Amino acid sequence: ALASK
Amino acid sequence: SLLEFGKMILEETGKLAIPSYSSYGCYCGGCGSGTPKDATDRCCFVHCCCYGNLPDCNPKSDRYKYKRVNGAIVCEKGTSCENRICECDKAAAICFRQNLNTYSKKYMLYPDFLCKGELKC
Repeated sequence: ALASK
Repeated sequence: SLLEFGKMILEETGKLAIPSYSSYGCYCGGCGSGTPKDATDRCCFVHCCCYGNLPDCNPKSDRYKYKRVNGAIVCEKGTSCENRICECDKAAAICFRQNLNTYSKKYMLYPDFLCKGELKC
């Protein structure tokens, strides 16, 4: 998740 | 890029971008339309509006560098798009920090049909 929208 | 923004949010609020701010209210994540539900949601509305002033830039994928000067967020010199993107992200992070007190789990995974689409930036 962490790296996005 | 989303990488910098998500890190900025974590440092400021302690919450993770996803899933805390990825699908909150009507404007946090698939921001699109409706009337902002609360302060945090207004934070995203204005943030979405901030990216809107940069048509030829690419906020989601363009990376910028930034530092912390005693808790203070400082955008380092980069391209024009990078400087302006960082400024937009910086605002949202502060806005989020400013409305943590009224953040409501009641707004996580908020359904689409409940968004009364009409705020012009």
